[PDB]
Amino acid sequence: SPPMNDLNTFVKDAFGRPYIPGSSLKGALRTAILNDLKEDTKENEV
RNA sequence: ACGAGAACGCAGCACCAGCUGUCCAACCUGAAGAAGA
Repeated sequence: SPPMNDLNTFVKDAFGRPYIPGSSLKGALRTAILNDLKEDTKENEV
């Protein structure tokens, strides 16, 4: 009951195929492996 | 009316022949197009 004012399209490559882009799964895995601390983020060799 | 007069230290001759400004080296490292209530 709020109309279709805006539509956020899924990310696609040049040919129009949908695909999960880079760094998406990387962040989804960082949000798990980074369970210890918020400090070691960039220099973290993990 | 001078130990003097006359007399080019001159002629020909390529500073030239051979020789890679070359060898080794990732423009690389980390990053959720995402979240109120």
